Amino acid sequence: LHKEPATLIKAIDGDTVKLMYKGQPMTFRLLLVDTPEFNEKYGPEASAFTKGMKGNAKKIEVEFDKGQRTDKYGRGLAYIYADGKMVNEALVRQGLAKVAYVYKGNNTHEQLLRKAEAQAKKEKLNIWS
Ligand SMILES: Cc1cn([C@H]2C[C@H](OP(=O)(O)O)[C@@H](COP(=O)(O)O)O2)c(=O)[nH]c1=O
Ligand SMILES: [Ca+2]
Repeated sequence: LHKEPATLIKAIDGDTVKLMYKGQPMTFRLLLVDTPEFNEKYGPEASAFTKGMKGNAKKIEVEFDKGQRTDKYGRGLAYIYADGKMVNEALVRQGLAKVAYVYKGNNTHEQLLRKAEAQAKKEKLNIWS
């Protein structure tokens, strides 16, 4: 896999971000993760965590996996990095998302994320509390 530049337009919630990608606006849904909806426990927390990338980071990059690049809603499907840190991984590590939506073909970072989830679970963090 390879990382490509993009520009943050708006972080929407915990696992959805709108980016300018090759000059066109696209809503990206983060691969392999599920944050609570905003109306559920830890939804607001995950939303603020991801939103914080606007203030807390400088360089945003997208990395597609080897399978489908768009979902049936027209959203991009990718791993998103902020100053080199994977947002997907960070959300799972903090117990703000669960590993989810795992499809063969788009699961390159599955084991990486499951490691993060196991730590967050052991610590009884947030979702796991
Ligand atoms: C992360 C991911 C989500 N999705 C789709 C399936 C879910 O739609 P359905 O329930 O209609 O199948 C939806 C979950 O998105 P949200 O978690 O953003 O609501 O996104 C994919 O199709 N592939 C993916 O890799
Ligand atoms: Ca969600």
